[PDB]
Amino acid sequence: ARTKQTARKS
Amino acid sequence: AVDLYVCLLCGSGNDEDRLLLCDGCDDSYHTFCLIPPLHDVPKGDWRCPKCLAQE
Ligand SMILES: [Zn+2]
Ligand SMILES: [Zn+2]
Repeated sequence: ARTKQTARKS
Repeated sequence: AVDLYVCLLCGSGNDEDRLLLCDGCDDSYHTFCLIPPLHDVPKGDWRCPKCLAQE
């Protein structure tokens, strides 16, 4: 499996 | 974008440590959003249940 990340800036 | 891939069930894809991407078919999932949480995210050698149903 491959790791995935998600983040938003504001 | 590869980062765009988010847990299909959630869609937050923010859990970098739990988001596992299925290469066979599933796009992005969490170890807990799948089946009994796995010990950790496989090193790239794993598949989700959807690809297993094929066989
Ligand atoms: Zn999830
Ligand atoms: Zn799959």
